[PDB]
Amino acid sequence: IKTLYNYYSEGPSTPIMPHLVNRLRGLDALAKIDATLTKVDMNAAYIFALRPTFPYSYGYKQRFSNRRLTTSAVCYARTGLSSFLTVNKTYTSNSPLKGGSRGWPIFNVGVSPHVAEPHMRTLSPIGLEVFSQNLATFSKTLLTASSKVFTQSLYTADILSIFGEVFLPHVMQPVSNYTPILVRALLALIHILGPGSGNCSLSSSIFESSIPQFFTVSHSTNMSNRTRYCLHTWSAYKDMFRNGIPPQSTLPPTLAPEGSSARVLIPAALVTSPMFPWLLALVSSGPQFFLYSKDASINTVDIGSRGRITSPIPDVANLDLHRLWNLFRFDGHRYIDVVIVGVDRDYVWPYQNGVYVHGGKGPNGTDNYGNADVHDGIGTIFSSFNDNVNVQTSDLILGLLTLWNHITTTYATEEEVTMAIKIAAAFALVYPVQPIVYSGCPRAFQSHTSYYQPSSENCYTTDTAEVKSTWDTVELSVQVNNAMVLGMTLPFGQPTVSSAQWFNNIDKAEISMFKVGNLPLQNLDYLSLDMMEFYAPTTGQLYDIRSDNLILSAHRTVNLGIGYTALADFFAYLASVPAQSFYHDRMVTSPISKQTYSVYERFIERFVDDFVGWDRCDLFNLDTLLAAKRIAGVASSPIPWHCSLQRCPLPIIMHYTGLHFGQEHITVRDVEGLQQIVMRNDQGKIVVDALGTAAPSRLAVKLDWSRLSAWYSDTTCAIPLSDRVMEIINYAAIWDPTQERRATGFVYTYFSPNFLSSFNASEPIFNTSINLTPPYDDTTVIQNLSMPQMLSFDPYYESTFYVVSADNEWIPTSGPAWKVPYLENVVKRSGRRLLAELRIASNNGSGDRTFLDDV
Amino acid sequence: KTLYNYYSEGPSTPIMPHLVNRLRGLDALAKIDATLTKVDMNAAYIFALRPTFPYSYGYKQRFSNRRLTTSAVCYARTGLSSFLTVNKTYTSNSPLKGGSRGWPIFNVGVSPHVAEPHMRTLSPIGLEVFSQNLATFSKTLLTASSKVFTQSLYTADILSIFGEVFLPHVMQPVSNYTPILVRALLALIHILGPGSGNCSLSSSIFESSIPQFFTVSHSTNMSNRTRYCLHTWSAYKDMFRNGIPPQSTLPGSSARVLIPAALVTSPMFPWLLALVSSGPQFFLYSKDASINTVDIGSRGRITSPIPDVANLDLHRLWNLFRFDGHRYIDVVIVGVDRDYVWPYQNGVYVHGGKGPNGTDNYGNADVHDGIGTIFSSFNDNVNVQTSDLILGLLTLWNHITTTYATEEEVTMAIKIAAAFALVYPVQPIVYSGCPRAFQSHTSYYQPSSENCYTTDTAEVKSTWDTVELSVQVNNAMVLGMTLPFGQPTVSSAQWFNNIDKAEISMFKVGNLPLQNLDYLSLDMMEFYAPTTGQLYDIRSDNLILSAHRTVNLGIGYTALADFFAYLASVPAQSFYHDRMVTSPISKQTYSVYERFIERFVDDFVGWDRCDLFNLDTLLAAKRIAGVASSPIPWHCSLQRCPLPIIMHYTGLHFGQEHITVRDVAGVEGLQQIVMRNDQGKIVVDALGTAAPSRLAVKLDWSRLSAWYSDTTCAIPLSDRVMEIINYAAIWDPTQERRATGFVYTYFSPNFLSSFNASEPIFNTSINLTPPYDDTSHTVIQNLSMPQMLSFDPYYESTFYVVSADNEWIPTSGPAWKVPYLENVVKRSGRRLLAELRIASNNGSGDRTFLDDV
Repeated sequence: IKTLYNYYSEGPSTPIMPHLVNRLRGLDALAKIDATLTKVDMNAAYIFALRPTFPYSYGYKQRFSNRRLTTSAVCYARTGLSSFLTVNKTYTSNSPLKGGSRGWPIFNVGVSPHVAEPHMRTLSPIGLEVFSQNLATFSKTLLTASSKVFTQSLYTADILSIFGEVFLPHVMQPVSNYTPILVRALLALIHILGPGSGNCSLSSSIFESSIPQFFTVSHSTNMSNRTRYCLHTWSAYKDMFRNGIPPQSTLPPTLAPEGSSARVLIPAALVTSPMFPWLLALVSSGPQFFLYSKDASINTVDIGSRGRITSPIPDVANLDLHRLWNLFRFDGHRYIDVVIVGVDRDYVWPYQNGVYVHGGKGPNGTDNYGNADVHDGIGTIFSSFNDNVNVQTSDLILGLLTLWNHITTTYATEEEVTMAIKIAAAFALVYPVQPIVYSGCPRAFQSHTSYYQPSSENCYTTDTAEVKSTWDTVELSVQVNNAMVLGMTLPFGQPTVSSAQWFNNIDKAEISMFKVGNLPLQNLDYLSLDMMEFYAPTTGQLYDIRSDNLILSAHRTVNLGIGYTALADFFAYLASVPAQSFYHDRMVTSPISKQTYSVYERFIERFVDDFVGWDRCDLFNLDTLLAAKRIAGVASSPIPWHCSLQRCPLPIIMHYTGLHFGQEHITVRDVEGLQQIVMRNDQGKIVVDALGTAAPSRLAVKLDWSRLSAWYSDTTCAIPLSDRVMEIINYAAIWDPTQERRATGFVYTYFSPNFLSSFNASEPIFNTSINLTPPYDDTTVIQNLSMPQMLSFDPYYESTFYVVSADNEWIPTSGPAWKVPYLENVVKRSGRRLLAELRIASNNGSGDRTFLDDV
Repeated sequence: KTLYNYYSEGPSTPIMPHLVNRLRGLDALAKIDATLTKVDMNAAYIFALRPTFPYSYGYKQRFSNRRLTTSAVCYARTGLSSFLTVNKTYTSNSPLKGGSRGWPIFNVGVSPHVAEPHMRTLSPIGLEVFSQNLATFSKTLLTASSKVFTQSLYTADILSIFGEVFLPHVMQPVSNYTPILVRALLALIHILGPGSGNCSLSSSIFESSIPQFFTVSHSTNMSNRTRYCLHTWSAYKDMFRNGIPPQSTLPGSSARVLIPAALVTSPMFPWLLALVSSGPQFFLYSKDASINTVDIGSRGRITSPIPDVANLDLHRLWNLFRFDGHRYIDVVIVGVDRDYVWPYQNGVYVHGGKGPNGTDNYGNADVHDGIGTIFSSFNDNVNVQTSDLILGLLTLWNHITTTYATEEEVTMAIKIAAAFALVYPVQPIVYSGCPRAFQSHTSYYQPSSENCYTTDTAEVKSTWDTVELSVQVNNAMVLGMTLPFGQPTVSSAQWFNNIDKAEISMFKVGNLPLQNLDYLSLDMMEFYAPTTGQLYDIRSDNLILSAHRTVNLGIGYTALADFFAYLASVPAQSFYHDRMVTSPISKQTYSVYERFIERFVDDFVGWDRCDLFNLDTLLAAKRIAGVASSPIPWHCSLQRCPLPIIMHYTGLHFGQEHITVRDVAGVEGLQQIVMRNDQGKIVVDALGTAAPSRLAVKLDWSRLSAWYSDTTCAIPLSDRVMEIINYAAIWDPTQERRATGFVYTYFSPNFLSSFNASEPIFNTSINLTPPYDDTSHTVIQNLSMPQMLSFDPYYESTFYVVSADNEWIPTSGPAWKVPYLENVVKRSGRRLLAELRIASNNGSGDRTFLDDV
């Protein structure tokens, strides 16, 4: 019903969570009906689904402008790493590379103790007859559905015996649930293709030109979450349970799934389906193999601060492009008995040569193989997943596209798909460490500060064609590499303490006992029973084109993940959670990190229960936050803790929350909100004597959300590019009476000039011909999308600080006297407009203002 | 309404709605009687692409017994019909008379906006597939419904192969065809050439008529070619697993078109591969420029072919544009055998068709670079008659409009194509200088001229034409050419000394939406029901009538753009080569010109403004190296169409009723202008009148007309002294030296001699010299817009029209030759002849007997 115009028109209400949850629900409903996913080209629908763009119009104002020509244009934010660039496995030489990490994080996911609640189902005509067999004394009239017309089918009497023997609970209580496998499918697709903005390294300059078309499969025993597979025919599998119960028996049915010792019944006609290898995955533990880009030279690109696109990044030779598939670890079933039904004693395993099914064809012409060999990993079978296998993107996703097409149409309901989308949105994206730039303090307060010099943190760029921003002063050493590797976050802000490292000729992984989350297991009994047509199908359709296709679903989960990130950033600027509380040294710099985590988890736990509907501890935990280690020789930058956990720019946060930061909140004219701040020294001489305005309290913002809009554009200044001196320092400072040295500056989480140059294109494609130059460029500002300073510098203590004038001739209530940014969301992507800001002199005569004043 | 109603009404205070409604009404009056296209192709071309705009003019003086012109009739035309350059084999470095050393390339990119597709109804096969995939099945491995599970979901065992391929479009039947109609209109207009017949930088070279023979040419460096891959349906199916993907892959294969074998042999097919590709894959020239080019003298003498025409090439406007379309196209051809022979080029083998040496089932899918490799009608050196090169375009337009398209798409295509329809040269401007009495109060004292270039030597050249076409001057004049909305170019091409080179910049002049070939394949494979009967406009199914509509719309666009530039006070020097180096005021004027254009485009065209007009090419000027700007004040507005066309499209009135006689008795309406020196001595103390402000013109539109009567003088031909300078000057308080003269835009005596013909045909027998009048032999004409009412785009100040010696009182009215104009309704003789042939004496038989419908 509602549209983007209605959402952009309205702002926050005093109950935020009842407002934010409803807004996110409406945004998801809008994401459902958006087209542009079926008729469009293949690698344009994929790029629109997985790399959504958020339009916005920037602009800044000045005090005394005389014929100032500005450009009103539209940019497109986008955030999230689409892949990860590391050094290749055969580098050696122990030398830094321009954008090549020595290792990558591993967001390991455990097994949930909670079980997804199954919903009712109805039996097939054959299933109802099994129910009659189990419910009544035997009679020949009970056998009503079985037949022998079709040979070796799912409708004879031996299938009836199977159903009555190993699936009695499901005959008595027909029930199923499919959200775990759907979650794993969504995560697999998203991680293989890569969501986000196209940035594919720890440096904000290297991007990914487009979605890759060719992958390579790599095997690594040391750092693979592999699971064991056994292959049997139904006859041999049943025969192995005759002379007692062997150890690790999968014979008894399962109602609450347990990690190890699972089994699945696979009909012979469905083994050959391309969906079978992906169905054995998405329920097993992963990743059993690593997926790389075939070529990192024709896919990775470099973006300059001014918008110059250089295709071959300096060190293409010694770099690998890991997909997000390799940055995630999932725990599923560790041992699976694949039992094939409707198969004689010469089956022959179709996929991998040298693999023999127990009870099938033997090695050399023999029949009824008598060995139940256990295969470690899904790569030992399913020849498509062997080592060094080059696959096209269509020949790898197709089976997935098949699997999702069947379950969502024949096996699962819409509620399961919605729950799967909501759960998978929690692990959808990976964000790099948050960079910040402290502006310093005015020279007037040089003697009243502990943080005088400007500084920067986590500001890393690798482009060398254009001018490098002075804020970016990060050199990729081993210690800095590890410190930033321990700094990536998930949509809810959870870090990871598990890492991997593959170089020289050695692969080594450190997986901690603490996990970033947990996922439910898929009950393989439901899968097996559905796959033998024991349950009645939910729908008679054949295609999911008109209802919840894989690409639209994945687009929905990516949208929900970006919404989770934006709302988490908003909650960070609701509980006064500093950015530095999520760095590598978060556990030793200050003991207030736990206090901040308390309020942050209070916000998150209320959001998850009100919107997601799943157990909160499975999606967010403090286990990885509290298990920080700190590298060693990495020192914290001298920056006060005054900025929140901003991971996505301000326009995305305003889109997902309704925050308004237009030019109506910038004061130009003027009754007494001012206060004179007086300070004397030991000689009794006044040394400050400056006007100031009190920063608003969170209660005041709660009762009036325009106070937060006015707080922005009062402490916000455009970030300079060539010099480390801001135009806000010359006029204003932060005065905190409770501090020993009461003056400070502004922290301003800072993305990049290259990153924002990547925002110019409406679609995340950058090869050579895309024009990333700023619109109507004339002449040194890096754009401010940073969220205002926190209204409180303590998670629990409420105290009032001030914005204090620094020169003499600036009155803080007369409006800011620098380059003051303003933002808008904008639905319709318009073109560049050359506007002029002038003085009003009562003789202002322009043709447009004279003749185009009708409307 | 008629032209008599529009010529009797003027502009109103709400001026954008007035102008837009007037333009819509004038569009409603563009009828060329399509029956004519079946009897007189050449007359239809002339009437469609070269509108006439008849007008009446006269001069009026006050105290002379001399008899001057009073009610003469002329016919005003705008635009370049073709371009004249040096030939590819020209080796020498000496300049040639009228031959440029390179032409601009108005490069157009791909619009990010996609034209919105409207609903379509499925054909019985499409409806079968739709009701098929919508049916409820029960999977079960016994039957084939289970094949979507046991086999990939892109299976063709439940649907057909075509149903599987077109499943997404069967689920959502939509289509849109304006991207191809825009290119068809542009192709026709650029091949034939619209406008006045002027075909060079010089205003004396003209095209004799619309050309009848073209020559193709190939250039590896300059052509914007695309790659084609030809297959058969059976061979195209076997490339993939067993069926072809619903969405085409990345690598050519960027686009795919399905053509039944019965439609390949149609003449529309080569023009269908074009108009969706990127162009121009080949260049078009006039066959022999020695017979289609004439030189027009000052008095009207049409001479022998161009003095150095043996070293010149007559480029068509086709060569002056660059479009970005699909770069890779798969031509599939469905319903053909394994012995299929490509019927358009020898040596071209279709994949799965006939092989090289009489073989069958050709196994290679060869990639052909450029539409010139296939379609031997577009080969390197091919002489093509006009009719058989335009027949394919006509058939394509008729078929698409009457089968696949709707009226809204055709109208949108016309309006979009009108923006790229015409090419204009640099604006020439004169400067009268200043009266001698103000010699010590001026910075621009000497009279001068800019971009005034003529090459005829048969008659006497006007004193205002002083341009010597050197290399730097050639480059500066080339970089001043503009589109109807005023967009110049920074790209160029040069084919000299057998060396061809194109400089294409990243800043385009505009964008056009891409054409979705999936809709094309669906319509041509009869999966959509044809849209027959959804064309309520009788001119939308021809092409020539449609092209006439877009040509008229483009002339209206440029007239309204000039009028907006006057309204927004945009100097004519903001569109030269040195627009960015001279003074930042150019961008300040752009900041209002953009608002005017954006309002007009958002109120009339309905398309995105950024596709039709940006400031990108304006803001990327190069200024050349050694061309110095003439000492002329920036008092002349941007103008490319003469005054009569401007007042035709806008409704302005400039008759003789606005000239005052007024024996002066009192002091009403006069001001005293004083300049005192350091010691307090008065040095000027002159009489003056206050120039009207734009606010007063908004509340009273007649004030502008009287303004035109107060500052306009007829331009002399053989002397650089304008009689207005003998009586009056401009006093600008915001100038350091406040005294200044008058500028005006000056076209040429030859360009106005070309206006003496009712139709743009000049070979030898046309008499362009006006007999019994002889006034034009000394005074040329003044077809310029009046002086700009403001010399500052942002702040309004009052300047004055001041007297030179106080003998002449400004209130008493002008003492010089005052021109007056009027729009007249006057059809041409050939137009009336065609009307008689197609309406009065039309027998036919399909209208006498097939009239019951």
